[PDB]
Amino acid sequence: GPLIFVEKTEPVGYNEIVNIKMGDGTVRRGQVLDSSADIVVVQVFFTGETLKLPASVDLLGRILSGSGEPRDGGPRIVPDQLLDINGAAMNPYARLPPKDFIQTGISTIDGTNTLVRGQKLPIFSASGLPHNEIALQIARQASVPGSESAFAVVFAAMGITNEEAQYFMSDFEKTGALERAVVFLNLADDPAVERIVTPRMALTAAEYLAYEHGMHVLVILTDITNYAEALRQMGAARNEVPGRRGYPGYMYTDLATLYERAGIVKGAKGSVTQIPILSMPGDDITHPIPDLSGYITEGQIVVARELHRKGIYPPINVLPSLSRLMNSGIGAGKTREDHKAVSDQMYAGYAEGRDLRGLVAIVGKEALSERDTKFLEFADLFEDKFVRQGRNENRTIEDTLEIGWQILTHLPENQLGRIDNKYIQKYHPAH
Amino acid sequence: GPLIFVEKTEPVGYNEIVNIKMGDGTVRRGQVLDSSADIVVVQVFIFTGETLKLPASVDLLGRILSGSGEPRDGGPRIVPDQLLDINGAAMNPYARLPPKDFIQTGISTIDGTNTLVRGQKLPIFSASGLPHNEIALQIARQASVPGSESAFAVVFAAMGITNEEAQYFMSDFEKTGALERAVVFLNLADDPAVERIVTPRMALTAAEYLAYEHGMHVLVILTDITNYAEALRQMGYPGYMYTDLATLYERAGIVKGAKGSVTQIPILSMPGDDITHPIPDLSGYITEGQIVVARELHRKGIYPPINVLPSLSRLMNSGIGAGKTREDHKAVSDQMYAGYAEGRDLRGLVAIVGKEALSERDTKFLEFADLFEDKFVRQGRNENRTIEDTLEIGWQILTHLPENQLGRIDNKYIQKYHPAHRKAK
Repeated sequence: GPLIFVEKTEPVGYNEIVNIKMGDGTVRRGQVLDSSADIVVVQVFFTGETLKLPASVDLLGRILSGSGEPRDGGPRIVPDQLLDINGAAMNPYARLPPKDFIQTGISTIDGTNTLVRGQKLPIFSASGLPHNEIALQIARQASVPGSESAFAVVFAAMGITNEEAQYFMSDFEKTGALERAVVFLNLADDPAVERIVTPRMALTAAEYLAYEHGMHVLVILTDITNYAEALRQMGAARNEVPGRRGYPGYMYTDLATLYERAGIVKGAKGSVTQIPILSMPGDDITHPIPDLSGYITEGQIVVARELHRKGIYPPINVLPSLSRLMNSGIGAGKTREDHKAVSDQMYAGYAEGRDLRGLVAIVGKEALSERDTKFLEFADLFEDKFVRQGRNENRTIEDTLEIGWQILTHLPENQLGRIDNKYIQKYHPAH
Repeated sequence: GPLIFVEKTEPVGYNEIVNIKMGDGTVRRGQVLDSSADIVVVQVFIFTGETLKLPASVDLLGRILSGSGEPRDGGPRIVPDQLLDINGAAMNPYARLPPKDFIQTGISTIDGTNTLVRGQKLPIFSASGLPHNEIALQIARQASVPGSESAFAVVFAAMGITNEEAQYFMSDFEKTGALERAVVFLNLADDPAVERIVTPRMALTAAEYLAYEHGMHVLVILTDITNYAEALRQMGYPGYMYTDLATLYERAGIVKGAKGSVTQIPILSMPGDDITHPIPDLSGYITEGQIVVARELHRKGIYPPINVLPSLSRLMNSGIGAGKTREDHKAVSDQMYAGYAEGRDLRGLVAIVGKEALSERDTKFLEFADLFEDKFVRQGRNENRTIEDTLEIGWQILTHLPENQLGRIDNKYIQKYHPAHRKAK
């Protein structure tokens, strides 16, 4: 059945039968699938012990490898608890829906596609686009305004270059973001099995901090596509083809062992939220991977080459973007009462303005009506002032709504069909 | 600068500065970018040219034409009621009205959970080696507007296809009678690239004519926008592409008078090899949701392999309920969605703790996900399900869940429609 991860203490052969002492004290029998120098991947039905996260609140402030070993020149973590990493430890999750606001500081998320505590909200991108910049910005900026619970970030990078690792380390250290974060960095040339354990070490640390320490924890995982590229060559998957005889059953459910691990935790003081990065694979023909669409259930944030080529950062197109749980994190007592109306109106005006870019190409700028011209112009204002923000610019939701209201003044007040008159009088810059 | 298509009536040269006559007697100025023997491509910013025109008639219905509108079915050239500028500028048929009311595709994973509405643009988002063209043809055969006083038509446009694909599409339309209510435009890979980029314009112009001048609900199916983008590239992708795409996606909606409409289903298929075919940003087309074709379901032998969880229709609520589908539609959709999401997360949990470690309640949701895939998602290639059929399959599989776990369904609908409570009439 399940895949588990084991401390290596001697060479093992493929399909070798082993006995494993679990974190809970019980014993399983299983078969070896693959190994690195220090880790064995075992499929459960030599005696070893499971690979463990050294769990402590002092994980915060540390930069570690995919297997949890120091990368920051500091001493190894002193454990409060030693936890199995596959998801079986703690049974932390409540049967409660995600809710309440996480302020990322980025208007195209907070404003129009709000991230909620306990949600999984992927960044959907492609090669050459600045998804890692967005991920690092959220790591530096995120908070839970008004919460009685402490906030932490777990940032996990998979298959990255030495240059990228050095950059991420420097960024966490210089900004002071490191103080509230645990960072796991897996390099391209680190063992494939270490890459596979990376998101499990990260999620286990997040669950520990959320459940045992009552924290709201935000987990940023980049790039799930790179995780999958290592998966698809590990163990029983090696040179097997998806949808064909010989392809192992566990390959169909592996991604779900990652995306199941999010939500409000028992007690409802804490939560685990995921922002996985999914880069569109450009090599489906030569490197088939597990379907990534399972990770996309609660919405997505879409990174658009059009906006990148216009020189806009962050190049997020709000129109194909969605948060499914947005309504659970906004409004009076969370953000502000006018949030939903303003988001609705900006979305509608921007979609109209973008269609009108097509109409301009069809009939010519001077053939466009006065009213249409205002919506055309609104789409430019939306991109130039609302979408566009600095790499270092952390906007409160109040800042975001204020920019929204300012650009909305470009539209005729009588064209604001999605904003009730109560909000126009209370919030419109002209009133 | 944007592209405008001009009838070749006099010889032109590259970079030649020209005027183009618009439908109202005005002219726009541009520069010749490229040309085939019969079609000039002008970038808008002396020869005065005429716009390229569609020969428009109700007799378009039942015909198979090339990307340029020439016959491909051995029949006579179209005898026009009128000659319509295909660039979209001589006639603005669209009303300032939101899309509304139901289009039945006969496919449960569309009608049930992510309903298509009249005037919407709802892309099929897919990838190399997936059966998006099977899904496209099945919608072309099955689609309808139940109860509408307006007649229904289909416009099917294919771009950069093989001879083998072309013969298959033609044969399918002819054999099923699907052709009789359709205008079919087929552009082959080897046809001039200029005809490939004219193809969706010819298609959208025919749809606007039928919708507006004949009071019809028209469904336009376009396959594959990635091949369209490749033709722009052959003429990364050109910077003007994003605006150019907008000239296609702007052309949808309810028409003036509200007795007709143009609905689009474009196929957006991600390339299988970005070295030779880079991944285009076609996200401009995705503003009202998408239907996601997924590898997991395909690998498992399920057709149509549509994953409802990442799929969306943003306008679904405008096409469902009493007098459109049935009063319980939103409730059943919400519940199936929630139940399937939970069952799929529980497949993850099984792969963490083992199947026998799952609770009895969790096991019911796990089983529900299998029932959803096997009974609801899976349907025959030629199986045309009414919305009632789709909802009743929904109710049947929902009985597998504990009744007190149906949190998204109003008690009034449980009492009226749940198989354990419903009374025989």
